[PDB]
Amino acid sequence: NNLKDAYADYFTIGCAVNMANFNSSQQIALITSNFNSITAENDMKPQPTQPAEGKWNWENADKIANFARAHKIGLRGHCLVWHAQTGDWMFHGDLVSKEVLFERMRTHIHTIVNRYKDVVYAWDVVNEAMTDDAKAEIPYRQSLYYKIAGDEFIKKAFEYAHEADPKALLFYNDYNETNPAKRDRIYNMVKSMKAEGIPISGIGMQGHYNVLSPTEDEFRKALELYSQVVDNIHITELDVRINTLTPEADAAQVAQYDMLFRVMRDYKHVISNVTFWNGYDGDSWLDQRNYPLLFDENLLPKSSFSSYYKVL
Repeated sequence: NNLKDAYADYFTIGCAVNMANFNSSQQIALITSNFNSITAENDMKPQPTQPAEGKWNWENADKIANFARAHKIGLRGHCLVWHAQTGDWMFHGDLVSKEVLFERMRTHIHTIVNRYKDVVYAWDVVNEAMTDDAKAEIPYRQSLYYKIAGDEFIKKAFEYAHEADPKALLFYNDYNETNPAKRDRIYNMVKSMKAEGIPISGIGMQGHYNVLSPTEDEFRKALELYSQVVDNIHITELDVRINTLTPEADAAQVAQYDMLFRVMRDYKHVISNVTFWNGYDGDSWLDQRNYPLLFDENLLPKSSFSSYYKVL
């Protein structure tokens, strides 16, 4: 009886998976025991699935989706539109017009959402569109997407995704979600886009936190703020690194996870999903120096697993 059962009344619990996860038996036993949602770590992003116009690459995404269908695990669809891990061919060599970008965008969104809408219950439609912080000047990350189409590519992405599966939750997804300047900008854009009618179902807080990172004041400020503009929130790539093996680090980590999950339970009426960004300390994208997750290098539960699991 893992995380998913302890949190049944509160929200789903997910992890991001890759081909090595969906490989070995002990790892699969860890994820089936503990998670009722899954996100594809890499194999559903734009460059991996459409490395060239019309050259779709479905193999790894199919295996993950088949895992989610067969094993009755919900699947978060990670990443329709992103300045990163996207083919440079999407934009250009000379820069394409708005119209051409939008035709490229609509074709990519509608092709992949229709392949997976049977399992996918939520999508990160737009990823990381706002700038890191510095009312006046532009709030938007100055990617090629923004350069070509301004604000408008964010609007289009949600409308194409909603067009391709109207029953899916569509998330705006971002990191540094607790930083106040960036927090305020994520709030405004989502408020203004929902006001123009664009179908932004919910906000994705990435949760790439650390052992002192977000103070629970900041965490709570972000959650309440975001809560007044969307009916759904997902904590979408949660890890808390111990940096910036010892018994002291473990205590600091146990303490952050206790607070982090304390506030999240307090906002269980907005939070539908809490997903961690890899599987175990040994396959964390940060590499083993940061020890970010609740399972250790040998898949064993950490001190923070038991602290988050035993509440009330």
